[PDB]
Amino acid sequence: QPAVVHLQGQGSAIQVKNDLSGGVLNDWSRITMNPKVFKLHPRSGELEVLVDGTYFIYSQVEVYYINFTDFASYEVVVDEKPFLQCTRSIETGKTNYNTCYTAGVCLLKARQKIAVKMVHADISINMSKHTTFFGAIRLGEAPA
Amino acid sequence: QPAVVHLQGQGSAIQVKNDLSGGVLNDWSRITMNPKVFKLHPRSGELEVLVDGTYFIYSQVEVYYINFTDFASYEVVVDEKPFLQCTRSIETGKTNYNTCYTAGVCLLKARQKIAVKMVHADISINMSKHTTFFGAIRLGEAPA
Amino acid sequence: QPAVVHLQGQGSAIQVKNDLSGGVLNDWSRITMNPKVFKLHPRSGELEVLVDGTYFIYSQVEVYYINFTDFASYEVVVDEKPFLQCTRSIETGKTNYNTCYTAGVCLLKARQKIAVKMVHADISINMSKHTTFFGAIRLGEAPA
Repeated sequence: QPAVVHLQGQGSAIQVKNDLSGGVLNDWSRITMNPKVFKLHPRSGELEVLVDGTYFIYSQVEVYYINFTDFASYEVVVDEKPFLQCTRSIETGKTNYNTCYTAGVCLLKARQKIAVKMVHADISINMSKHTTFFGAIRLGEAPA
Repeated sequence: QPAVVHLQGQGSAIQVKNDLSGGVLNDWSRITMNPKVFKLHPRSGELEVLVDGTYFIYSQVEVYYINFTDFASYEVVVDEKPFLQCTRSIETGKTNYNTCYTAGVCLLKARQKIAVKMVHADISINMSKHTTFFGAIRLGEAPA
Repeated sequence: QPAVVHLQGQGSAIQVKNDLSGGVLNDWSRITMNPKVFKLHPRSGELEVLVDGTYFIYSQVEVYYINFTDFASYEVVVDEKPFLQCTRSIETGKTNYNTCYTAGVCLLKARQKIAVKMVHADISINMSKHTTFFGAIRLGEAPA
């Protein structure tokens, strides 16, 4: 029954201000991704669901440097509307590796799109397949 | 089959010492809440389960200021007894936004009550819609 | 009929370099564990899945002290191969209580073994019941 996706970070570091259009993480390896339910659009990094349902959504992003903000943040967005937000305060002036995890449950319709959108700042991300990832579980049907 | 709830903050900044009673968070907005399985008590901030089951419980609290103690903390308590505990270090004297997430699975009986309880410290929290939340998934029936 | 396990930390403080073999946490307390899906090997600290299936795995580790290196990290490993990694950067000098949570979904074959592996460093962990725990949900069957 339950279909899943666990997207892993791939490629080198992402320097958010230069390397992301509007902050959407967009280099995802699709190891496990059940295609009956989940479609990754690689260019945009948007994770589309192909079926109505109850979905548990989760993400983790590893930040390793902040230039002059003391604040790394990202939103888990659904059709561009914020659903979850993760914030961490990290001192600048030194390498400070921190994984930033959030998660939660919602109802989705078919063709809705989830993304992990960084808040635009002078931030550096480590795109290691183990510290940065983005996943979901179709738990079952949505009520009605 | 699985039934779910996701409660979100709805108000401004809460000063844990002066704005809550015994640390319990209570201004929850029901975005989604299956009424056959979950009941919110808006006054006590308790989330009641109406049927036995295997429950995944999660919570995220955005702490943005601390004073006279460098240790922000909360417990996810079941019938006043701690189940999960989240702790984080944040610098005093300046506003540092930090979301503090935890989650875990347990078996519950009907009428048991879940709540998020801040540590008694001079803590300020941002009860924002996206950064402070409280939720639960009835995965299914509980063993025996 | 969902099968779950939630392991809790049992003893007092733990010094990583001195108290563990290759960083693996093994003082786990079994509360609710399905003894047809999960088997705890208390000695190695491995949680073995006895059946194929789709598993959501989670973990939380309370770090409080780090010496000489400013870096606390741990991996959730499957068959000694990394799956999830969780990092938090704290000041090397002093006490700083921090829960370090990560989680994600995967597909597992019967007899595969999960464990929490700390990085080899002078890290102090608080193995407290409510701040340090290790869990798994068999969501259902695996594809195939």
